Amino acid sequence: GIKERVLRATKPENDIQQVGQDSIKGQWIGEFGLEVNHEETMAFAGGIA
Amino acid sequence: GIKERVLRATKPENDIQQVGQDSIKGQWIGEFGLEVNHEETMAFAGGIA
Repeated sequence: GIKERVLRATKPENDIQQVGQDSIKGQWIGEFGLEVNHEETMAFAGGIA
Repeated sequence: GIKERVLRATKPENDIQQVGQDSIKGQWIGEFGLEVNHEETMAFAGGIA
């Protein structure tokens, strides 16, 4: 009952520093979300055990 | 007795203008320093001679 919905997969991106700057910049970016079908067949617990 | 220590050699760097600007920009860049070994064998003079 759990699936992952992906709009943009995770990928690297490089050379995103300001123009003329003597630096190196990079990042990872993605866009995606979660779907849960039937919540009555699942449970969550807190406290020891 | 004179030596030059180079960390980054001098080179031209290109494409450093603002994004979308109808112009071309580039610069000379480098990084280094100076080393002197035996200063007793050297002299400097000030005045007319």
